[PDB]
Order: sequence, then structure tokens, then C-alpha cells
Amino acid sequence: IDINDVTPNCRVALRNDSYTLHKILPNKVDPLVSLMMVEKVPDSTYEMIGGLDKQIKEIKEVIELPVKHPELFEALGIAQPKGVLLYGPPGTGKTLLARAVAHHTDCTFIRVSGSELVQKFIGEGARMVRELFVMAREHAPSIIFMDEIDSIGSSRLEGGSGGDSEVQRTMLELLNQLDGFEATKNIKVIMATNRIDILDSALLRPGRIDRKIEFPPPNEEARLDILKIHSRKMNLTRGINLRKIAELMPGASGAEVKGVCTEAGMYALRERRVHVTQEDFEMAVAKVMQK
Amino acid sequence: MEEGGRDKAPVQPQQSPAAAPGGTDEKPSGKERRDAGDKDKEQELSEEDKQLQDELEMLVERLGEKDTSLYRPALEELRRQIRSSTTSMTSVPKPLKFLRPHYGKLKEIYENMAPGENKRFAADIISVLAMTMSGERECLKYRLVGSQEELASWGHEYVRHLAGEVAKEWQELDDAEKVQREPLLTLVKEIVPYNMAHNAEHEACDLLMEIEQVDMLEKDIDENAYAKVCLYLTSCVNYVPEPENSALLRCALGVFRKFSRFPEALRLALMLNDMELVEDIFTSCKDVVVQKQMAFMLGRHGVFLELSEDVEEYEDLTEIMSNVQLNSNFLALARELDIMEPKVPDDIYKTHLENNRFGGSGSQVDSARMNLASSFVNGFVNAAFGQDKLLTDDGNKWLYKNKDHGMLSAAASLGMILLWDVDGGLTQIDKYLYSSEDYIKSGALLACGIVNSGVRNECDPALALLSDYVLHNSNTMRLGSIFGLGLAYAGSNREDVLTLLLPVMGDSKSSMEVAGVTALACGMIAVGSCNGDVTSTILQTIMEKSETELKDTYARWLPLGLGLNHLGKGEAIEAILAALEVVSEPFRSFANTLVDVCAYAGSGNVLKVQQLLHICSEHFDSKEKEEDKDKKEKKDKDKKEAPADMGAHQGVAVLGIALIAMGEEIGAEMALRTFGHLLRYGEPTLRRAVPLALALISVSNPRLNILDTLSKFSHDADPEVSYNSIFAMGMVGSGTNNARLAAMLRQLAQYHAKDPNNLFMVRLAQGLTHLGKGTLTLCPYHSDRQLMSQVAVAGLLTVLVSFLDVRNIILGKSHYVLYGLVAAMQPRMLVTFDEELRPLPVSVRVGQAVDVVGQAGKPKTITGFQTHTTPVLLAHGERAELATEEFLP
Amino acid sequence: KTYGQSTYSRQIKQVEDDIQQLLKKINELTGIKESDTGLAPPALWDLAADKQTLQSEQPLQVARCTKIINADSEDPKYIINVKQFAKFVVDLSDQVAPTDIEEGMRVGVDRNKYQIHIPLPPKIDPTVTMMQVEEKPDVTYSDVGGCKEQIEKLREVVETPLLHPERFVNLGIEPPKGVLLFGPPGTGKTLCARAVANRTDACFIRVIGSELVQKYVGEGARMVRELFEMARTKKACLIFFDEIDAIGGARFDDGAGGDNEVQRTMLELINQLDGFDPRGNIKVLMATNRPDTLDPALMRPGRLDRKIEFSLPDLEGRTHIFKIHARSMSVERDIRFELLARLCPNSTGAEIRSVCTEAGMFAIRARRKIATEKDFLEAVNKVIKSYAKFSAT
Amino acid sequence: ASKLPLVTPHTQCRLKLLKLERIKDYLLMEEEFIRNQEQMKPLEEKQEEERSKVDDLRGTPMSVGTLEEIIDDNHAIVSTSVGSEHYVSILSFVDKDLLEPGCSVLLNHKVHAVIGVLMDDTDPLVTVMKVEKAPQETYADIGGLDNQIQEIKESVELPLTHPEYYEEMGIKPPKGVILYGPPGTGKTLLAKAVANQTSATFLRVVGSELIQKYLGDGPKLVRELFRVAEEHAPSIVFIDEIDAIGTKRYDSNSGGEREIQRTMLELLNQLDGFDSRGDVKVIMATNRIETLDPALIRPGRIDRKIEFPLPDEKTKKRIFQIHTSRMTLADDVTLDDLIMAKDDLSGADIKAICTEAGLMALRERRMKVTNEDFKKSKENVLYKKQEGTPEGLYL
Ligand SMILES: Nc1ncnc2c1ncn2[C@@H]1O[C@H](COP(=O)(O)OP(=O)(O)OP(=O)(O)O)[C@@H](O)[C@H]1O
Ligand SMILES: Nc1ncnc2c1ncn2[C@@H]1O[C@H](COP(=O)(O)OP(=O)(O)O)[C@@H](O)[C@H]1O
Repeated sequence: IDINDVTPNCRVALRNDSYTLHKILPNKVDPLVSLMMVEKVPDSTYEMIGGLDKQIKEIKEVIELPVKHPELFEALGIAQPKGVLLYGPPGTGKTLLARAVAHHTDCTFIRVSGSELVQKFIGEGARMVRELFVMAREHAPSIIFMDEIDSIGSSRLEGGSGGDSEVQRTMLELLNQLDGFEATKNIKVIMATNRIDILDSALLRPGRIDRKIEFPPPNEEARLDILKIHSRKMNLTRGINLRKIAELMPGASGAEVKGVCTEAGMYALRERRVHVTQEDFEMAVAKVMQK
Repeated sequence: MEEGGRDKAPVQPQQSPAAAPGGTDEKPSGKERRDAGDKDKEQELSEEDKQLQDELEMLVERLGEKDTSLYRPALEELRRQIRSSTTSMTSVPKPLKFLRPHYGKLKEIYENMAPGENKRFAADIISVLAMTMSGERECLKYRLVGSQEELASWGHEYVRHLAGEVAKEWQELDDAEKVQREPLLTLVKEIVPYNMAHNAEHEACDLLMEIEQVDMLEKDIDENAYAKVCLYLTSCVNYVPEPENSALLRCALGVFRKFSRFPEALRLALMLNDMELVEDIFTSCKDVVVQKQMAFMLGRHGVFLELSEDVEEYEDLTEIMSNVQLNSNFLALARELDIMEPKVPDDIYKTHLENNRFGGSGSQVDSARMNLASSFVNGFVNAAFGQDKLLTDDGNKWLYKNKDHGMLSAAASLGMILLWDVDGGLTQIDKYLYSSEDYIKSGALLACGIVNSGVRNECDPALALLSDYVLHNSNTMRLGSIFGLGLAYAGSNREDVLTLLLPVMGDSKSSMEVAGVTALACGMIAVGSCNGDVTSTILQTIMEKSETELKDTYARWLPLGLGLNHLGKGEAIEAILAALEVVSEPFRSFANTLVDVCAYAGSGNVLKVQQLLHICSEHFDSKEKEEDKDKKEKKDKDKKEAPADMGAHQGVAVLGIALIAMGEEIGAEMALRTFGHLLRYGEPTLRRAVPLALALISVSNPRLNILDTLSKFSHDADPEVSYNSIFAMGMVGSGTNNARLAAMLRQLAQYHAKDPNNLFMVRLAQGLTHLGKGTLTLCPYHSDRQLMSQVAVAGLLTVLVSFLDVRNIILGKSHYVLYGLVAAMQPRMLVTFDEELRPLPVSVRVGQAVDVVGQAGKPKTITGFQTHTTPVLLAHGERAELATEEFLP
Repeated sequence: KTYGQSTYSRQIKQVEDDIQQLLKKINELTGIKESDTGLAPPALWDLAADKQTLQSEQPLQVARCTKIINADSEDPKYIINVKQFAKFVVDLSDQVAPTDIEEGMRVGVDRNKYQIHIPLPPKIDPTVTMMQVEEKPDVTYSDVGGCKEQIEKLREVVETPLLHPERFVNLGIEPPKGVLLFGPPGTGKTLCARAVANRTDACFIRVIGSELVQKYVGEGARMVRELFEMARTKKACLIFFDEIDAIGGARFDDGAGGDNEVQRTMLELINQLDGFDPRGNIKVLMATNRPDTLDPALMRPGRLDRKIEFSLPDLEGRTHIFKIHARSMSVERDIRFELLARLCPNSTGAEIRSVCTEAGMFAIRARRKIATEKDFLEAVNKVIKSYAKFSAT
Repeated sequence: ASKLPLVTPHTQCRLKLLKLERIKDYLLMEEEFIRNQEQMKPLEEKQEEERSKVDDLRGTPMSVGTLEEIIDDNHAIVSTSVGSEHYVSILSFVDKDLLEPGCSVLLNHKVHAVIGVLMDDTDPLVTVMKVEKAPQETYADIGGLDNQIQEIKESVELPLTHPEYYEEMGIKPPKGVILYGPPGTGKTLLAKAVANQTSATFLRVVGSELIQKYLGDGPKLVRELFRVAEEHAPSIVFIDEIDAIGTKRYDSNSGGEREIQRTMLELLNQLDGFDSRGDVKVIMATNRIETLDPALIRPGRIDRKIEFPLPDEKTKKRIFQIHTSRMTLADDVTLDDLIMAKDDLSGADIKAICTEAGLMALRERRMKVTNEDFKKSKENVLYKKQEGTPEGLYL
């Protein structure tokens, strides 16, 4: 065997009597690349999503303009932002706006699940923020979408004197790779989260992150748009009159609409039909609203 | 950058260069006053020195550096009233462009201006950016001039006065923490003629206040150890009038005036006795001075006082300087009965009660060499009245049985057991003087010599008993019979024992070991300048050495004595009479080096040290010339001990790297005795680096290449925790091997660290660092060591008791007038202060506050408290006295 | 071109700068191994590759350590456990006698025959051995002057029984083994503690007052247990506590859902201090700035017998602190200190030490070797104005 | 390594020049001999036989472990991989100077005697609360505080770069510096600007971090913070917002509100309570003065009380000069009249003006700078600074 081919983290065989390196076994997989964060061609909404028009203008003037106008930022001498924080009640344009922005800015969309399945091998997060960013640096001009979980992963360095569970170190690793040297280049990040006041954005404020955009509970127009989006991949009848279903329930979040569609499919299945009728949606609204 | 505008400096001080070319002629008012209106402002702004950057320190400087050449010679009105800035751009606005001493050339012209700035510009000139120019111009200009241009161009006439008034001003201004700048300015100025300006500084300190006089004094002792040879010859004599004429401390000087004993002359070596004689202020303080002339460095004048019962308290001064009974034995007794255990029944060699159960069984060693080593061990630790009557009966039966060498070395046990008890010890030795064995009787004669070592008794019992045996027979008993006179009378100079021991030395007797031991006596009876003994030694050498090409025994003892005649004062004037006549035969390059670079003790002259290795480094000698480099290696043991860890760590850096790992024979056999001669207290550097090349026995050659290194590694006294290394080294060299050539040398080399209970002094640095004999006696103890062939036949007798120069290592007593106190002292580590703010803690080791009058070991500085002034020596080393009345509770 | 510090202050830089790299040249010319994954210099392990390691390998086996639990009668027959391997019943070897073989200390056991070879010192966790001071700071009693009555009271409590156990035996009294120190901050409690640890002739053990407050339940009682056992092992140690309010003085119950664990630690301390075979010849020093929120069990004598107080000196002790703090200076022998103590009415020793440092600050702000007499007078007047402002805000 | 202790006088003092001249003679005599040594015996036998002998003397399976206690100079009790502990003997090719209770050592497979010591991995606490490199550039970007820079210059930088002045008259440098002022003036900022001209490492901690929900990790984190800083270098610890914890102690009511008093008493004892640590310089930033514990305020812990006033107009020109330096500026926009009538701003607000005045130009896709860009930036930042304070009655 040869010394140079021996790397960190490769399985090797040791002999029985005296521990000498017998043969390098082949590795099985890199765990993060096995579960790799799926790059998609971004299927936008084509920006018809009403009600979030203020959010459309704000996300335009906040994140799109640095990508499209490096000349304006260079002429004005303004440092281009790196990250964008989003917050609000769940379901109110968490992932939809990022997809629409990514497709309209001519960039690919990357979604990072990364909640706890990565951190099972304790320090995989310390490589999760590494290799992901490597692909986001090597693939194309793109954006990175990352959820609340990092704030779930760490708040501050109280675990530095407490243990860090090798997760805050992960945050720390992300910290330097969030700082690095980009100046837009080809990689940008968008933060979507809830309960913003647990993480450590005061140190994250100089240079690393920038202006944050709120989200309200959805209006009737955004409710109908969410219902029309989530009724796409469903074999349904024509003439469903989704506006009637939109006015049928008074007011709710966007998370219950998905349950409305699945249990509407349930009630359609109990009718022993491939149809999804209007009365299925009426009983769907009634049963979901009940809970 | 707002520099400019608001400040005047770019406008009016830069308009000021307009009146030397354009106002010297046609403007008598404009000759000076046009310039003077801003020039007095510049002088006032320059005397006020708070900023690095003044409005005239760097702003007018830009034209100032060429203004000293284009404008100042173009002033053409240089007078007394122009000495406000044109006396001051050198001791005030220094220029920016500095090309080495360019201001050295500028201040040739400015030297006549320098009396213009004499008084108003005296204060802030030995501070800020002016004293660099002042000191460097003084030093370099006097270096260039010297005294060859004495009357020529005032380069010695006014420069001496300027340095004198600057040195006066150094304590006139502040008496700062840079008092030691005052020697420095009198140093580089007047390197060779140093004495005149240094006596000017000494008269300035005669005008100075008498409490600062300590600190410059120890600054002088800081420079009276390693400066330059001709600088010793003036600095050690420039110490002399300062605490004698100005101050009247008159005891802190004589403890530190033995530095000037040997390098200057014997006249100054005895003027300590002279000005101790002519000073007669009461009795006590001078009694403290003669308490170290007792026997603590050299007795010398211990028979020089009595004339016609003229000296006040003569009979007490003589009882002190003689070391005799109540000033020694009583004290040691007063400790050993009252602070220690007086039993010590060889339990140091009986503490191995857990070793014959280790590894099976025992009772395998049957060699007849352990008996002698155990005899020496049990006779070694029973010092100070631990007389083991009816315990040496194994030695008594071994007197008449075997080991004639051991029978001689066992009879010295009672002699080395009553050391300094001259009055009681003779009565215990008497019983052996009538023995039917020549070995026992010779060992009892050697015991009588040992008991008197360092004690001058009015009855001369050593001379009076040993005299009759010096010429007794031609055989071995002829050999040893001188040796008592060689030991008890080695620190003095009397002609009677010299002409006593001379005829064996000058009869051309061909028994070489007799001649060697008589030379080892007679060449160091007086460590002085006895030319007759020198001629006798060299003639007796050229009397049998020439017609042979044989072993080192020829050079073992006789050239050692010829070196010992002037050792410690060998300033390379001994070379021209000793070495230059003895260049006859080439086989003894050992001896030629031994008498050639014999020289003297720890001093400077590092060019001799690099001569000792630069020429004869290794030379790849084929076992024919390496003995020259052997001696030249043991010369490197000296020049390092007395400078007090100056080159000592440099020494162990060199031979702990260069020679121990790269030596072919010398570094592995002979170059390890230096750890015993350089140092003796033991620290985890050297006492652990010595077994690193000793735990390997190196059995390729005969095994005693390592046993001598074991003896030198455990040669350090002052009992310690070294029992683990000692016992492990015993068990790796135990009855598994138990080599007979090292069978006695093993047991000698293991348990002799705790040699005496507390009398462990073999340092040879008394007070602070002065030598005090000893090394002359210590040299045959480890220089005669040449592995085997001397522990059995001839050579052991010289290495028996030649190291007996212990000088009462007890570090606690009172001696309050007639011993009226107990006192509470404070032992603490070496003097960490050299130059800071004037009072300071001397050391940082807390103090470990002990009332009990106990020893301190080697490295300590023991101060007092409880308002008792410690008024007698101000050097904190324990001798005596400790008077009272600080008028304070 | 440049500027020089003092005389030949530039060629000294070269002559000590060339030799420092020439030492590296010496080292590389010899050839020195660098960072051999944990090893020794070749002139330092020259006996390691020798018969020293062969004597370190053949006779001495592993002698794997064990803990003893119970001893039998007549025949030794010790019950033992290793650490986690198993428990056994064993005998001692012939190399050691059966006297220092009592229950409850670690003993070494041969790995083959399972025989006891050599006892070991007992297991002490490293968090309580680090607080053993192992060195003494040098603070002479002459450096804590101005507090003569308090100093002699602390002296006659602590130093006299540990150095003269003759007076109290013939007079038949007992010394107060517990003394509390209190007063305003920065008055000399720390200096008195260092002065006690100066000449103690004994073992001194310091305690950080908030060290015992720990995350898990009951471990602070274990620290107090191991601390007092280490005190009992040696002879005549001195316990020093600092900032005793952290350990606990209150006994609140007003809806007692707050601190209870630190009350348990205080209670285990309170019990180990006194009662049911007391500690012996140990002494306890305590110090706090608010001795009014303390436990009445602590203030009961038999545990705390003297309440030594401190205060804003006098007029004379300010002069004494001036004479002992500003003596390490380069000032001309003309400064009068009683006027300077008159100008500052109410001050601590720390303020006087701060005056002494600001004197050097004035000496350094201007380019002077020393702080001259008028310079010292201007400096002290400016810092008196500055300290009036500083006490104002 | 420990060439000699040959520095006694710490001044000019030619004996020091002689001692360094005395030290070179043994050095030049050594390089002369070693050069003569190599030409005669070039055999590097230390790496030939001895390094090969020890490599076979050490067992080829090296079993790692953990040290627990050093019993004596030849035997030390070590642990093993899982549970067992032994009484193996320390050898003599292992360095004992960095042998500490805690670092991993490695044993052979038969006798289990310790061969050596594996390199200790550095603590992760260094990586997190370090200030990394310069978060802001040098003193060109800060405005005019003048003497505020001067006091920190002579107390933090001057003992570091030039330690040839304080020991001359033998005065120990002051330890603690405290910075106070109105909320937003220069507080920490200046603290970031001093952490680029410094030579040693800089550790930043925040007082908001210095609470713990677990009773006990409070004083432990403070102790571990200073232990890391002391062993490294002559480092500097900066406790930002220290006034959040050590404000007062008079409440003494049950809960975490008295635990804060307990977690500050350890900081008070570890600052100066016993054997004060060498070469560690502290610096503390507060917002308020009067609600502070007077035992901190006393000397011995902090000495340099530094005041931060708000500059009215003069440095405000230079603050505006710095903040508008790396951007365009037109002729119509001039900043002098925007601050002419106002004398109640702060340096945080000026940057808040200049960042937002560039935000209108980007959001409107307009020209570089207009004068009305600065006019409405001043009005809105005033709305952000002074919004709803109920003062119609002037107290
Ligand atoms: N009598 C004194 N003589 C000399 N120095 C004193 C004296 N009193 C106080 N000091 C000085 O005060 C400094 C600080 O006070 P110290 O450390 O003794 O505080 P303390 O009284 O223990 O208070 P706290 O624990 O409440 O902070 C010490 O370093 C010491 O130099
Ligand atoms: N003189 C100045 N020069 C440059 N920037 C300044 C100046 N004064 C204040 N600032 C800005 O004001 C902000 C506040 O600094 P600081 O008071 O230390 O923070 P905080 O108000 O959070 O304590 C800094 O980010 C700094 O950029």
C-alpha cells in the first residue's frame, strides 16, 4: 500500500496478530452526497400570486436588483447584500416566493432539508455546510434556501461552555463559510424561518446578513392562489369553482389547504371514483375547518 | 494633516532664516536681535521638553541641518549672547539625517558652543534626546583624541572638565535609577587612562551623600569580574578608596577586596591586613572583618598581629582567625547535639532493607572490595563527634588480614570523624599510633593531619607528630608519610616544613609514586610564588622523565604540583619560567599542557578558553595524543565556576552537546569530571543529564569508563531526593554483574551524596563568589582520576582525603558580643536585583521564616528582621555578631 | 534616518540579533530532529535507548491498579475490585508487609497471579488539587502596615499555636480555630490572606467561593467532603475562603422554589466544620464585604469566633502605605508624604497604589528617566483632582 | 531553549553588552567545532541505530490511552481504552515537560508502559469567541476622539510594543480600562479599531451571553474564559456589555435575579482575589455608570475610567467624510447645512443616515446622490431615534 492514498475517513483492514494496514476497503458513500440537496429547474408561479404584491415589490428591490444590477451597486459604491431573512406565520409564502424569485432571476433553486437526519453522524453538519456550498459555488449562479432549523440547531455559544453537541460548531462552520469571500459572485442565500428572536443575528448583522421581509396571514386572493397551486397535481373535475371554496371557509392559514386536498382525495376515494367532485371539497372544508 | 497654519512654526521660524546672509552686514541690530526674537523663544520652547515633536524640533530642522553650515557660519556674530540656540541644536534640536557620527563631526564645531549651554541647559540634557549626543560625542571624541593630543587642541583639557561636571550633574539633578550611567560615561571615555576620570568620579562621590554609595559599589562588583585584564588591574584598585575614604563601612569592603588579592600584587593582597590594622574604631566591627580572615577564604595574617601585645583584644582576634575550638567544634557540636541526630550508625548504607528480597534471593557477592567502601562510607558520615569506638573492629581485623591499600584507607576513619577537634581528637587517635601494622600507623598519622585541616593550633600537633615520619624508609611507608604535612599545612607559608619536605623531592630518587606524592604535597604547601620549590619541582621532573616514552603516571602528580604552585594567580607570567624550559620530551603533552595553560581560576580571558579547543579540537588522534586534549578539557572546568553561572550554563551547553555525543574517547571517558568541578549542589538539568550518558555502561571498552562518571555525577553533596537514582544505579550494577574493578567504587559512588549531615560545602565561592583555596585541594580529587590502576596499587592514597576543605557550612548563629542571642533569620534565594529602583526585595523565595539557627545549603541569601540592623557585614552571609539598637520596636 | 534610545543602543540590537539566528544555525548544523510525534531531544533520550529501558522492562510488570473494600481476620484474604473488570478475593505478596494495607485505598495487583504488590495514594479528583496553592507569594508583614491591632489579632489566632504549642498547654486554653474578616472593599483582606500564607510553616489551601456552585445535584457536598479529607490527611493545614456570600448565607423559604442545592452544600460545610469528632488542628479564614446576610449557624462561635473589621485607615497609616508603596521608585529624597495624606482624607490602600502607578504614568508621559520632585508634586496634585472627579463619578 | 538568563540590568549598562559579548564567544567556539566535527565524523548515527532501535523497542501496535496521575518520577498511573487503569512505568524517551493530566498518551500492547504523548488538539473555545482578524480597518475610519485614543494607547499598546519604559522607574502598568458614555457614541467600535493594531490575540465576549439557564455554568464559563486567555499569550479580554450583569446586589430575591449576583462574584474574585495573573489585560465596555457595583469601581481591577462625549460639529464633518468616502457625491448635495442647526446626534446615527441616503437612490434607480436624499434621510433617522418620548412638559 501507499501512504498518499490514505485519507481521513476511509475504511481499512488491520491484521490479526500485529496491527498492520492490510487493504483499503472501498468507501460506501459520502452521507451528505447520498441524501444530496436536490437541484431543480425552478417551476415558478409566473408571479400571478396576488395579495403578496407588497412582498413581491420588497423582494424585488431587496434581492433581485443586486443580481441584475452589479453596475448600479458598483457606480453607487454600495456593498452588495448576501442574505435575506423571511419570517411570518407558516404557509404564507415560505417556499413559493423563493421558487418564483429563483426562476425569475434566472438561477437554479436549491432546497436544504437538513433538519436532524444529517446530524445523526454528529459532525456531518460540519461537512453539510461545506460541500453544499461547494456545489452552490460550482454549479451555476443560484440561490440557497435554508429553513428555521439552524436556529433550532444553535442559538449562541452557551453550548461552547455547555457542550455544543457538535451542532453549534456546525453553525460556527457555517458562519465562516457564510462570511468567506463572495461579494455576490454566483452564490446567494435566502433565510426562511419562524421565531426570529432566538438566534444570534446581532453578530450576523455586519456584512453577513441584511434586511428582513415580514409576511402577513394570507388574504382571500392569496388563499385562492395557494389553493390553485396545491390543486395542480391532483386528478380533479373541471368547473370546480375554486373561488366558491375560497369564500366557503372564512379564514385560515396556508398549511391546512394541503390537508384539505389530501382529505378531499380521501373522500373522493371513498366514492370509488377517479373524480374529485365539488361536494368532496365542501365536505373537505367542513371537516378540516372543524379541526 | 493640520500641521501648519495655527502653529507659528512653518511661518515665522521659517522666515527666521533671513538675517545671517541678509542681516550680518548693514544691520547691527539685525546681526542678532532679528534672529534672537524667535531664538529666545526656541530656547524657552526647547528647555521645556515634554513632546517628542516640538514646533522647533522637526519643523525648523528641515532647513536646520543645512542651516548649521550655510547660516550658522554665515551668522558671523558668534558671541556669548548667541548661545541660546546656536549652542543647542546638538544638545537640543538633533537633525533627521543620521549617518553614523555625522554629529560627531558637527560637535567638533559645536564643542566650543557647548560651554554656552553649561548651566541653564544642564538639567534636561542627561534626559530626552540629548544625552545620546552628549555621551557618544564624549566617548568617540575621546577615543579619537585620547592623550596623544593632550595639550594640542583642548581635546583632553576641557573634555575632562565637561565629563566631570556631567557626572556631578547626574546626581545633582535627580540621583535617578541610571546612576550606573556614571561609570559608563567614565568607561568609554578613558578606557586605558581610566584612573584619572574614575578618581574624579570617586572624589565626586566623596562629595556625594553616603547612602547611595552602596549601589554603584555593587555596580563596581558587577564589573570587577569580567571586563578585561588591564581593566581588572584598574577597576579592582579603583574599588579600594571608595568605601575606605568616602564611606567608613570598613567591613563590607574587605569581604569583597580579596578580588584584588591576586591580579594586582601581593602588596595590595596584604594591605587589607594593613588598613585593618591601622583602623581602630572600637573592637566589634573590625572583629567581623577578621572573622573571615579566620579560616574562611585564607588565614594568611592569622600569625600576623602579635608584636608586643600591641593590638587591642589580640588574644580574641587570634582565637577567631585560628578557627580553633569554641569558634568551630563548639558550634558544630552546638548544632549536631541540638538540631540533628548524633547517632548516624551507617544507616545510609543500611537503608536498603528492601533489596535482597527483590528478584529471587541474594548473598552472591563475595568480593573483598565492598568492605573498604563500606568502611569509608561509615567513616564518612560520622563527622563532628560521632566517634564509633568498638565499631571499626571489622576494620581492625581487616588491618591485619588483606587490602593494604584498604588497611591504609580504613585507618583515616577516626581522623575524618573528629575533623576540627584538635584538642579531643588526638586522644582518640593515640591508641593507633603504637600499632604493629604500618598501614594502621600510617592511617593514624594521616588522621592527625585531617583533624588539623583548616585549624591553626598554637601547639602545632600535626607538625610535631608527622615530622619524624616524613623521611621514614624508602618503600610505600616512605610514600604516604609526608601526606599529613601536605594536608594540614597547605593553606599557609612557612619555610620549616618546606625544607623538611624538600630532600625527598631533591635527591633524584627513582621511585616515581613517592616523588609524585611528595610533589603533590610540596607544590601546594604554599599557593604563592615560591621560586625555590618551582626549581626543585622542575629539576626533579627533568631528573627521570626524559629518557622514557611511557604512561601518564609520569604526568600524574609532579606537573600537577608545578601547576599548583601559582594556580589561582597565573596571569600568564608563570608561563615564561615554567612552561618555556620544559619543552624537552613530547610524550607528556599532558604535562606540557598541564604546566603551560595551568594559569588561574574563574576569570575572563575567553581567548584562552577558545585556544583550549580551537587548535586541538579532535585531530583524529590514534590513541597517542588524546591525553593533551584530556588535560585541555579539564582546564575547561576552570574559567567557569567563579563567574557564578556566567559561562557555567554555557559550559554545559558546549560539552553537553559538542563532546558527549561526538567524542571518540575523551567525551565518553574523561570529559565527565567537569560536572563535579563546575557545580556541586545539583539541579535537574546537570544531575539528570549526567546519568543520560551513564545509565549506558558502554562495556565495549573496560567498564570503568562509566564508574568514574557515576562518582562524578554523585559527587554533589547537600542531601536530596537523589536516593531513587542512586538505588536504581546500584541495582543495575549490583550482584548480577558486581564488577571487581568497580566493586569498591560502586558502593563509594552510590551513597555519598549525604556525605556529611550538613557540612556539605565544596562550592569554593565564599560571600558572593571569591575563591578561598579548596580548588587547589579539589583538583587531585578528580584530576588524578584515570579509570583503573590507581584504586589498588598507587593513586588511591591521594584521592582519599584531599577534598577535605569544608569550612563550616552552618548558616545560623548570633555571636552577640560574647554569644548573647539566638536571632530569627529569613533564608531566601539568590540576589535577583542588579539595577532598578534603589530599594528592592533582594530575592523572591518568601523567606520560610525560621528562628532556628540552621544551614541554608548552597544557593541562598539570608536576611534578618525584628529590627536588629544586621550591622556588621551588609552581605547577609552568616558569620557572627549581629548587634542591636535600630531604636525601633 | 532614525533615532537612538541611549548611547550605543543600536549596535546592541545587531550583536544580540545575529547570535539568536546563529544559535539556529548551530542547531541545524548539528542536525536536530523536530517534532517526532512526541519524543525527546537526542541528547536527552540517550539513556532511553540503553539498558535503562531494559531494566525498565524486565523486572517491573504492569501491576494493574485495584480498589480494596473488605479485609478478613487472621489470614489477610482481601475482597477487591479492579475498576470494571471483576471483583476478586486475593492475597498480598511477600514484597510488602500487611500493615499499610487497610481498607479504602487503591492497591496494585499483578496481572497474572492476582497478588497485591504496592499501595497507591487515594483517588483525588483534579478540580480540588488545583486549588492547593503549591507556592507562596512573598508578602512580608511590613507590606501590610497601618492595621496593627487587626494584624496582631490574626497573628495571635493563627501563627502562635502553629509555632508555639507551649504557652497554651501550660495555660490550658484553646485557640479560636475560626476567624471572619470583614470591611469595605479594597482594604487589605486579600493582603492579610497573602500575609498569612507567607509565613504559615504549613500547608495552605485556597478556595474560590463560587467553585462549589455546580450544575449537577450533590457534587458540591462531594467537594466539601474531599476538601476536609485532604485537610485531615496532612498535619495542620489552613483553609482560606473568599467571598462567602456565594456559598450561601440566606435561609429563604418565601415560596422556597429557588436555591436549595447551594443550601445543601452550605449545610454539609456547616456540619463538617463542627460537631461529632471535630476536624482537629486546622484553622479557617473567611472574608466577605456584607457580613449581615449570613447564616446565624455560621456566626455562632465554635466556627467563627472573631469578627475582625477593617476601615478607612487614619491619617498616619496613609503615610505608612505611602512609605511602603512608593519606596520602590526613583524619586529624590525630598517628597513629604504627610501633606499628601492630609490632602486625601478618605482612601483605601488600592487608591494609594493607584497614586503610585499614576506617578509612573506621569514619568512616562514626559520623556524622563525619573519622576522628579516638582514632577511628583504636579502629578499628585493632578491625580488628587482626578480622584475627586472619580469619586464624584 | 534556555540559552542563558543573562539579562540583569534592563538598561544600557555595558555589562549587558559584555554579557552578550561573553555569550557569543561560546557560540562561535561551538560552530567552529561542529564544522570541524562534521568533516571528520559525518556519521549521523543518532538517526541510524538509535531511531531504528526505539522503533522496534516500541511495540508496533501502539495503544492510546489517557493519563490520570503521576505517582513518581518513574511510574505513573494511566487509564486504558474503556475502563481499566494500570500502574505502568513512564519511560525516558517521552518528553515530560508537556506531560499533563488529561492529554492522550500511547502504550505498548504487552507491558502497557507509556511510550510517548500524542499531540493535543487545541480547544474549540479559541475558535468561537475570538474576534478573528480586523473587523474594521485602522484608525483612519474612526472620527475625532483624540485623548480617548491617547489613554488606551498608553495603557494597552505601549506596554505591548515598547516594554522598555515602564520597568525603567519600575512601575507596573495599570490593568483595567473601562469605557463609558452616552448610548451609541464610540463604546465598542473604538474597541474593534484597537483590535487591529494589537500584537497578541483578542477575545471578545458579550454580557448577554454571560447568563446561563443551568445553575452552575455561569461562573464556570467565566473561569474557563480567563484560563484559556492566560495560558496562550499576553492576550487581551474584552467583556462587552459588562454592565448587564454586575449592576447592583441590594435585591437578593430568589431566582435567577440573584444568581446573576453569584455569577459576578466569581468574576470579581478571579479579576483580583488571589495571585493576580501576569500579562493579561482586561477592557470593559458599559453603557451606564451609576448602576454599577462599587467593588468593581475601586482600583486594582479597573483604573482607566474613559469618558466618551458626543462631538457637536467638528469631527462630525470628518465622520461624514469617512462615511461618504467610498461612494459618489454630486455637487448639489452638501452635508454642512444638514448638521448646522443640529447639535444632538451621534456617530451611530450618522452611519444610519449615510446607509439609508444611498438606499433611496438604489430603490428609485435614480442618479448618484441628490441634496434631497440627505434631507429626508435626516428626517427619517430622527423619527427612528426620537419617535414617541412623552415630553411636552419640559422638565
Ligand atoms: N494596608 C495596606 N497596605 C498596603 N497596601 C494595601 C493596604 N490595604 C490595601 N492595600 C492595597 O490594596 C490593593 C487592593 O486591595 P485588596 O486586594 O486587599 O482588596 P480586599 O480588601 O480583599 O477587597 P475586595 O475583596 O472586596 O476586593 C492591594 O493590592 C494592596 O496593594
Ligand atoms: N467617530 C466615529 N467614527 C466612525 N464611526 C463611528 C464613530 N462614532 C460612532 N461610529 C459608529 O457608531 C456605531 C456604534 O459604536 P458603539 O457605540 O461602540 O456601539 P454600541 O452603540 O452598540 O455600543 C459603530 O458601528 C460605529 O461605526
